Amino acid sequence: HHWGYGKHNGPEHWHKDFPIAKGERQSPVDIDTHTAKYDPSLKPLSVSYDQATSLRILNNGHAFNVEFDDSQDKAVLKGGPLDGTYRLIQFHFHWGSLDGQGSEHTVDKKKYAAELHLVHWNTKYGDFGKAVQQPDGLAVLGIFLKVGSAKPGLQKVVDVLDSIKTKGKSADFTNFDPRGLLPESLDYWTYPGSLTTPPLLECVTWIVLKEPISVSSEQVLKFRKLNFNGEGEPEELMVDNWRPAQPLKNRQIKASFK
Ligand SMILES: [Zn+2]
Repeated sequence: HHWGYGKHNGPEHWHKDFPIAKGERQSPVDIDTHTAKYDPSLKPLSVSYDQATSLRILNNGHAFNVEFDDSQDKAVLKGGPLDGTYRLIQFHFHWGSLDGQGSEHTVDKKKYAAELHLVHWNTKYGDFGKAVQQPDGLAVLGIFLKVGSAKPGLQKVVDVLDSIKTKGKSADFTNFDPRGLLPESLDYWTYPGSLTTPPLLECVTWIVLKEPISVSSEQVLKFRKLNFNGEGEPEELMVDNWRPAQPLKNRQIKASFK
């Protein structure tokens, strides 16, 4: 049946429906900090999120997405390794059943409890659907979560999750400010990669921040109460919705910092 994260439809099966799964620039990857190359020509990231307009939160059956109005340049990413302007369309998380796993990227094989993806699309292609067909169509900002102190800016998200427990449920979610999810430093690693869920298209410039944010055990536990299934179907807890690291092959990871 349809792809997911279970024993019979999980990531090791995806290649049968999506051959790209075995492509040359698949994500995630392990970040080896000692062979990443410092690139002095990388510019600082420019995050302009002050005009962001969140609309809705949705359980799509494999994560929950917070969606933004992307019909104007209100929340944009630029700079770093990017050419041009990338509009924020949604963010989502990947997380584990235990605090020792959950991130998709790893750093010297270390796994984090969760990983936040802020997904942006290159405005020169007009809409998200065109952008995913281009090698420079998407920019995804990846932020690691470790378990520690609570993150106050995350609690608005945590409190609404009971309203979208099952697949297909959505809820109005206005006036959410993503600036509250960013770490203090914007130092990053970057490499060319793919979406980490089907259709696994190789259209992403990955920008992975060095500094994790901390969240409390109580906040991550509420992620684990969501459901893969629809209402009225047997209950399958939404945990371990992460793809394992893929071969780096002919790629260089660059770092903005030494
Ligand atoms: Zn993701």
